[PDB]
Amino acid sequence: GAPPPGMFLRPAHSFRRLAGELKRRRAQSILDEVARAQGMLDLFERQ
Amino acid sequence: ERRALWAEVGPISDVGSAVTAWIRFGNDPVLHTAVPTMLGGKFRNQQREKESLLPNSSSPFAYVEDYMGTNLVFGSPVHAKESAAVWATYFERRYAS
Amino acid sequence: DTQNDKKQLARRLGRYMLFANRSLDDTGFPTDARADDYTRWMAPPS
Amino acid sequence: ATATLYYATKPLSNSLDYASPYKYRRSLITLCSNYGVETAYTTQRPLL
Amino acid sequence: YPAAVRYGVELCTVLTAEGKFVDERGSGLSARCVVNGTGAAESVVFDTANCNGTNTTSVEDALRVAHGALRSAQDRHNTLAAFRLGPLSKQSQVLLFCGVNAYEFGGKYARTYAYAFEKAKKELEATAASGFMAPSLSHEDTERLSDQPTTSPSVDRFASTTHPEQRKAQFVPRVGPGSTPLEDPAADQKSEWS
Amino acid sequence: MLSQNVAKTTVPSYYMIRTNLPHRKPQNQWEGVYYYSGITKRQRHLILLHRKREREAHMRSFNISRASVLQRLEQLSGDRKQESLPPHVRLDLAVRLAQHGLYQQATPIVDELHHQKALHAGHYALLINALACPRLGQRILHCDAQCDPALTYKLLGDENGEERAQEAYRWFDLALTSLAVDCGHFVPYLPQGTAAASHITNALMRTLLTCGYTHVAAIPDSVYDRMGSMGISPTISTYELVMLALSLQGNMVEAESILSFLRSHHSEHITVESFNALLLGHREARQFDCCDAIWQELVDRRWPRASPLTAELYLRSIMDHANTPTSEPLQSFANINVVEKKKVPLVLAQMDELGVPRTHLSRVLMDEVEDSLRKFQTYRSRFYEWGRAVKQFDFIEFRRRNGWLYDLHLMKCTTKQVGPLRDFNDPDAVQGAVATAEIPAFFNERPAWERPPLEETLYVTTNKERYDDVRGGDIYYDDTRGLHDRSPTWMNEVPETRYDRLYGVNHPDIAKIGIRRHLNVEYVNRKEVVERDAALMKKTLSSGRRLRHRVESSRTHRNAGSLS
Amino acid sequence: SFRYTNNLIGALKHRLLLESSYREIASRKFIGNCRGVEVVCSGYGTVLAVQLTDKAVWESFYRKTGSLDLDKLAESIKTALWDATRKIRSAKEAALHRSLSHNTRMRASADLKHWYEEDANTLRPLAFEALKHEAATPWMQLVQHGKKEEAAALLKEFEQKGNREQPPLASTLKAEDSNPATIPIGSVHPLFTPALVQIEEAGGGSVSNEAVCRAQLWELSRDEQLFWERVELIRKGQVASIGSSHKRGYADEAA
Amino acid sequence: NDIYRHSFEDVQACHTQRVTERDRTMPPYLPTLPHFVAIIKKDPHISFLLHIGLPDRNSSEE
Amino acid sequence: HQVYLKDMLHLMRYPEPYTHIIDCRTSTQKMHRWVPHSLWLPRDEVEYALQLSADEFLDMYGFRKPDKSDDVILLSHNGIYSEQAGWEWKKQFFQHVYNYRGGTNELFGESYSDMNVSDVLSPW
Amino acid sequence: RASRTTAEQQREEERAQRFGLGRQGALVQDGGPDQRTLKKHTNDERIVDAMLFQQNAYRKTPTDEHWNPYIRRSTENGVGHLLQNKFDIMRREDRLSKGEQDL
Repeated sequence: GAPPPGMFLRPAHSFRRLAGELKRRRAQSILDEVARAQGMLDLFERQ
Repeated sequence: ERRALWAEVGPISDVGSAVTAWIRFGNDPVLHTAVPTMLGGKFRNQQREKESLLPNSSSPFAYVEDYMGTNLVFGSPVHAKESAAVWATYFERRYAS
Repeated sequence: DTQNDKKQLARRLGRYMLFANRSLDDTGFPTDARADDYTRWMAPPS
Repeated sequence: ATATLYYATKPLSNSLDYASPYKYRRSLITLCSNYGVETAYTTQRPLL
Repeated sequence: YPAAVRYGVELCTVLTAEGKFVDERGSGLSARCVVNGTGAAESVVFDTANCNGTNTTSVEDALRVAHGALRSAQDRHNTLAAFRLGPLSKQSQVLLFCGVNAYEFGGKYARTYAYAFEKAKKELEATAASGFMAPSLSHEDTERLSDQPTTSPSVDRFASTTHPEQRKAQFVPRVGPGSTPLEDPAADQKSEWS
Repeated sequence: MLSQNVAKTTVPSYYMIRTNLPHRKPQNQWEGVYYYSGITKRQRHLILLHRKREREAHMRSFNISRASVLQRLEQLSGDRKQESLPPHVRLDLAVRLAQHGLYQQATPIVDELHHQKALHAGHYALLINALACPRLGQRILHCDAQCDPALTYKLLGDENGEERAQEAYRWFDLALTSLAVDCGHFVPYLPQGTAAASHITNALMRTLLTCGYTHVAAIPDSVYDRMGSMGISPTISTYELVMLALSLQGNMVEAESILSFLRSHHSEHITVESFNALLLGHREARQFDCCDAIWQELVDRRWPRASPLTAELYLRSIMDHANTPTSEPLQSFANINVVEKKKVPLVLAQMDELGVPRTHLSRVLMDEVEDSLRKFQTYRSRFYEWGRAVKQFDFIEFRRRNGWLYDLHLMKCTTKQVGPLRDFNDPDAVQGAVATAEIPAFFNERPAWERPPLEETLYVTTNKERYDDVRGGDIYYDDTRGLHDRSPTWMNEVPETRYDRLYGVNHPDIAKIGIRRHLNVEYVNRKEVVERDAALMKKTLSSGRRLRHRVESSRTHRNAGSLS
Repeated sequence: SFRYTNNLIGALKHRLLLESSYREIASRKFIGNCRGVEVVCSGYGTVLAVQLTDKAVWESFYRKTGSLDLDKLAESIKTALWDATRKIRSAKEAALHRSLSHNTRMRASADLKHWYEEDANTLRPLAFEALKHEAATPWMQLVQHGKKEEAAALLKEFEQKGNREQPPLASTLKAEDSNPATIPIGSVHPLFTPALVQIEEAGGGSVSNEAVCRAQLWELSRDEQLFWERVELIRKGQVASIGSSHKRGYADEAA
Repeated sequence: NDIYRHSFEDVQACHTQRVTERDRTMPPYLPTLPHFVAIIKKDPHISFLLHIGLPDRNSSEE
Repeated sequence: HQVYLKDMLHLMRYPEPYTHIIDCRTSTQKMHRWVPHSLWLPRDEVEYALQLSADEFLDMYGFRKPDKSDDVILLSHNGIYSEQAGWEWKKQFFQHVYNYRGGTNELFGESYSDMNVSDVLSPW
Repeated sequence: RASRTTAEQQREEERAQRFGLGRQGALVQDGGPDQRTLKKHTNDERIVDAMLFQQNAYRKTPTDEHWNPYIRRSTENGVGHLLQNKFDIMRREDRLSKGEQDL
């Protein structure tokens, strides 16, 4: 992505960055699923 | 100056002395090798169930690199080129200015 | 009665120091401060 | 590393471009960035 | 870091583990135990249910059984602690080992630590020699001037050696209670009493 | 040089001849004679060094005797071997070990003796008494506790006090079992009734004193109650141990009660050690008037005979008293409580009337006492000579070389006068001074909220005399400058700096002229970061709303519009 | 001046004494007893033996023809164990107390908190750590307590040649290792062990002058160069902004 | 903080003030629930009541 | 308060983290060596330097500004400029400020002087 | 992240207004950088720091002046320097719990 103001991008294929990106992939899948699940609750709750 | 001179090797030289060191840090051969590891909340412990680029090992010591994300020792060839490039650029700018 | 039983062991412990009248500060340890000071710090709201 | 930089940056030598001030600067900076990288390696080595 | 280590220690101290043992010699005598992080036993219980009505088990064998149960319990507790405190302690190891240069025992300050270390040892020795009453901090106790270290408070750092008005700490001359001289105390004003 | 060295005489003139102004100060009646009580740096150092060496001597002795006992143990364990030593040898070994505080090694020996029924009545009392470590007690008393008897109990408690306590209780029960065996009319109360039982109980108490606070507190509570319950009759040393316990706790009411009961019923049996107990106690509770009352009483009844320990406790209590401060209200002139030390040469005199040898007093206490003496005691000899002017002025010279002239009479010139207070009852009435006194400035000084904040630190003040002739008004003024004061021309008076082109600029960008931005390769400027994030929290309030689209309410269903 | 070195020496005196204490308590027996029942623990709190002293006396207390209580018996075992453990804890705290009362530098900072910040829970030996220290081989125990000499020795002899009453550590830890003089710097402050291990010699327990001087000399080199870089820039800034390399003196350099 | 990093010389600077055990490190006693649970279970009377004093937790209903 | 040569050598071999040794030498022309672990604030700048914020000071001198609790040892050729600088550091209120007199001359065996002042007074 | 940073910066500005921290007017004034003015009962950076200076100037430890007996047993800062052996500490605990005075 685009860095926070005072920061610099670590290299790709660096352990710290690989871990970080992994963390982001997982977190964002979770947030997506949750969003949709709450949507479904809305759908059968007849919002 | 006379007392010091140069060092060829770091604090822990060989796999033997590493085993000794590792025990001394308060680690137990059976128990502290048997605790599962976490990769981002996943519990990576399921083995070869997933494909990612990251060394497969229990010890956090396997994942150590510099603060700059660089490893010029024991890094994968990609990591090694990437990191020598990082430092090359940095020093190029330094000695330029 | 019988040597080193429950009751004897209990009476060896002495008087029980009440947790109410204990003066413990923020770190959970008894205070450095003078009793009059500590008392004032912990006094009820008004 | 130091001796490499020493010999290479010695007065007129094959590792410096005397053609133009720009080319000169580039040759020198290339050698210094080289030295620098060897130094960083040397820094990480004992610990890593 | 040291806060987190402490946290681990207190948590394990307070938590509880449980263990079982059944007699190998054939009476169905079995014991259960519940055990703190202290090694102490919160509970010990024998179960006569499994074993037959004949009984006839000597006190010795009940003791052996309870022994075994306390064992398995303390072991369960040790293993659980290894798993509770394990990951954080391993990463702690990387922090301290490779992150030395953040600390006061790393780099240029390592040499100071080692120095302090040796002094402490040597100092312990003399305390043991002096009857476990420590020598003076001020090193007023010493035979030779060569002996008092450069680190001692005895060493006189004042603008002037001779001139009294130049011997203050702050801009004017502070006084102790009762308008007694503070700055440079006279021999009898310093009292070491109980 | 020294700024308290100040003209006491006026410029020589005929005004000294033609006027009745006095040429010297009148003598100050309440200023004491200056005399010499005080020691050198060198002397204090000599005392400390010497003291340290005696400490070492004692610690050396203890190490030798301990090493000896331990060698006797290893020798009796290994060399005697298969052949069993007679019981008395083992028993002696156990006792000697426990006395040096190795209880751990004495435990198995004692166990094995009790199992063979080699111990009888007094032997148990012997062991239990040995658990109080009084060869270790000696060492602690001399080195660590600095010869104070109360501290020695407290510190002894820190040597494995809990385990020694537990052992003492255990051996005590062992003992009661053995006694009941040995007694086998009074069959029912035969074990408790026997003197041996009382002896043993005392041993138990005498040891528990030496363990921690907890156990000391347990003597007058549980042990004594259990002794009453059990049916064991006490001896005078039982009561004195209970008093010593109560008094280490600082419980004076109860200690004194026990002594009262004794006085009333058992008086002929009272030893000195109850007075010792009470003295130690009152000193702990820091009640020094009681500490005094009990000593004076003990001098009146001259029996029981005071012991060097008694005299030591009383004297210590006096030094303690003398070194306590009062609160700030009483601290303005001096430290009052020093007067207590002046009791000392009276107490010493009593110690001679009583036959208490003054040379059994700890080295420590005798240093403090000798000091106390050199403050207030002097002989009729010295007294005839102590006012000579040579000695008074020599004392002044000493004070001058240490730069403290402030208090001395001859040597101080007061300058500042304190004006009168106006009345709104009249501006007209002209006040005039009936009398004049020199009194410290802290009586009336401008109230702290009226005067500028910390004056000593932020202002350099000097009181000085005008050189020019002053027609009227005061001949002294206060020259006060600020600590931070500088020439208004300062910037010219100093070499040029790289700062100068910032002249008269309220918010310079020091980031720009600074060297860090060239030195660093990356160079994050901390002030652009925060700008960027405030710029980002501006965008959260820049939200517009998109137009929503209402549908038509119906009672029976919901209407579904679709994009068309 | 020298606040840091002095406070440090104080703190390390404290550490050495707590460590020496740990090594005393670790190899040692503690006996709890309740009614005829002797529970025997190591310093690590691990139950070694459960015995009945004087079967003659105590056996009929539990009955036996009578059937066993197992309730009375359980309570007395429990109680005995508790007693033993409480002895251990008290020993630890005792060590702490002796240390605090004799250590004058720590007394200098006036802290009631010194007395409560380490207590039985906190000090070593820790009970939940018993296993890894006790179950260990003699070699492993040697290296754990930082004796590299005897561990190497034992290792070479290992290669070339290829209810009991005693705490398992009384083998490896003997009397002489209670001397705070002997304690290696790696072992002194366990919290930091992995960092303090690098100050230490490769084979010997004692600190290596060479390693520590190497470490210092490296940083000194770096920091020297930094110093001159900054001096260079500050000077160039001076000359730039002032316009010349000259400066005025001070008003007092006329005389 | 894994993907992005601070300027190199900012951490160079940061390693100029070392972490010191005594002052510059947070104290080993922070408020934490087990710290207090430990403190109030460390009292001799309550430790006695827990282990020995009360009738056994597994044995009986009381 | 003074700091003697002994203290100086000791602090060379055994540095303290929060003790700062600050070089006050004014002219770059006269300074050829580096007192170990020192930092450079020339005397001429001090009055300004000490009134910068932590950040600004970092930007101008390239090292962290000592906190007011920390030990500050001052350094010069003779010990004169270090003294004057000391007065500056003391006037902003810095609690431990030590001047090492005889400083760089004693350390390195150089004979230089911060100011040219002579003992002789010109006849009145 | 922006929220954290903004709140940080705002706390610093507030603290600056409370104690009057920060330089006054222009740093490069003719009469020196130093120049400052104090108004009656008003906090200022200079006053804060002079105040601390007074407290600990060359002070090595809080126990520095305890060579002096009358300073040593002052109870003003608390009782903590007067508790030396465990015994005494426990005694204090006990007596305090019973609701009596500390010795």
